[PDB]
Amino acid sequence: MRTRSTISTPNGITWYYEQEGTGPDVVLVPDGLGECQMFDSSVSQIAAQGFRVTTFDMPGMSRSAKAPPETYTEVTAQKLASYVISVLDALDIKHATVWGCASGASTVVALLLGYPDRIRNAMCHELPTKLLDHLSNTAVLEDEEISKILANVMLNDVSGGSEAWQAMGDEVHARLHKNYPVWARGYPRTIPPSAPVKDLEALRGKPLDWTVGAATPTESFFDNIVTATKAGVNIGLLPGMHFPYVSHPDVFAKYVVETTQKHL
Amino acid sequence: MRTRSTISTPNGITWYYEQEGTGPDVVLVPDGLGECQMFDSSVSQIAAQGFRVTTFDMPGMSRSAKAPPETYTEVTAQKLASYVISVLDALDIKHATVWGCASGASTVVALLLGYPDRIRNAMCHELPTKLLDHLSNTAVLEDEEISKILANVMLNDVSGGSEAWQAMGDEVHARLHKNYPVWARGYPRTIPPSAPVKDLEALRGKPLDWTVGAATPTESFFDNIVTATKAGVNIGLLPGMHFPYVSHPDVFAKYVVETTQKHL
Ligand SMILES: C[C@H]1CCCC(=O)CCC/C=C/c2cc(O)cc(O)c2C(=O)O1
Ligand SMILES: C[C@H]1CCCC(=O)CCC/C=C/c2cc(O)cc(O)c2C(=O)O1
Repeated sequence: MRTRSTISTPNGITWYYEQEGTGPDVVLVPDGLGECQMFDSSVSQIAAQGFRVTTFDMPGMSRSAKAPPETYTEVTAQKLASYVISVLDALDIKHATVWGCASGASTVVALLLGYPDRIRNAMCHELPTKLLDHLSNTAVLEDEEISKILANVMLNDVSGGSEAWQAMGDEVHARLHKNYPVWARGYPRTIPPSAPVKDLEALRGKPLDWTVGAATPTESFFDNIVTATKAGVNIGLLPGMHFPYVSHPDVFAKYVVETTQKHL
Repeated sequence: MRTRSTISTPNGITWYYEQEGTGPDVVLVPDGLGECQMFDSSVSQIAAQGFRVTTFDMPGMSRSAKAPPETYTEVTAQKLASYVISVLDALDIKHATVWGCASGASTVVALLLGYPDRIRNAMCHELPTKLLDHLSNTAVLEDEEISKILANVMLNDVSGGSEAWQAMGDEVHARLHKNYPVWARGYPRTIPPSAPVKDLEALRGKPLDWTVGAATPTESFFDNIVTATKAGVNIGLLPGMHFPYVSHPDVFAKYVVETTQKHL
């Protein structure tokens, strides 16, 4: 049975969150769009293997929208790592395996380096380390223009799975619709510079499993592959692109379960 | 003024070849389809920076079809390298800069390791090191189905630019049509295990520049990025996919020129 509820943290945030299962903690951190319904299938499938899975909407996004402005403007990996630790504190999760894509990826690595005592192991997928102009320039349009542009980028360019992306349903797309402008304004200018991978030695011998999408163009995350190799970090591929928990839920869960078991 | 001629080597091959310019030798080795017209405008552009540029159809392909069966069956990088060195010998090219994509990449790296006195510097692009079943399963089909399958794969999947591909013209496309069957039977099963890149340390500190197509799916040549990094070899991107010299002649020619000038 899944817990769906909210919990507030001292930093001003009311987090919407979900929990299923018993066992060691696995925490699924959203990409920038902040929407945890994307993990819904996987939450069950990972739990069914003997884990306790927790996920949540990110500050300012979807049902965690009650939050002060600093938590969704000028966002950095260190801010987000701070927020996440706070919700693990409130939920009394002492030790956690963490997964994260994009700004979640930067976040999980930042958790790993910053809170080594809390983080049993981290999976990072497609960590953004470069300023992208076709993303930053979206922030100075109308909100409704940005929602139209980015709903299309997600759907046709980076879903990795158009049908699956669409099958998430109207409620999810209505929430994402409101997140697109918030994301555009708070994330793509400040997340890349914050990437905690500029120090290779801090990376080395850490329980970190990095992945990039099989179908993503080689240029988008080429730098991830070079970085993980220079630091001896395990680096591999998942099917799809930016959202393997959406396009390939079954392979995603198996991957989380199997990487988790390896570090238990 | 391009020389367009034929020269025979004592291993039984009559090569169709092209030469333009005056200056240090730059040799452009085709991909597995073996067709040198794909280089046409880059030949001119590179030579106009002070280089003699030579290129050639590969044995058993296009206008170099007059060759004994061993040169186009069970093909390996060591075999191709040995053929290329035989045509360089015939053209009295003693010290060459070499470009190669795909099996041509395997070949240029095999050239660099095997003939360091002969090779000023080597540029390899998208070097195949993995068995791919869909390529391999085409050998068993009838010539015409192989041509249909592979013509489509090149057009829609890996060209990096379908207009540029189509614009090669009917003559080129009719020589490729004959080459697909020859290529399917001779190359995909035996080229990858011959990849000369399993000895990382022999690549270390060599004059080698490796590239991958910016738009190629990350999975296709992820392994190239790993190997070059482990080995210290310069790795970067060219725009497009498997045929940068068709889809982006200008960036391609400038890249060959710059990289060559680095090694003079
Ligand atoms: C929202 C999602 C949309 C993905 C939209 C997209 O264009 C994929 C390109 C890869 C970059 C994603 C990204 C980059 C950043 O600097 C910060 C981020 O939070 C993201 C990110 O989360 O991407
Ligand atoms: C002909 C060209 C078609 C390119 C067709 C294509 O599917 C691109 C996939 C990358 C592999 C190319 C390749 C693989 C091998 O094992 C041997 C080869 O000679 C090639 C190669 O040359 O690819």
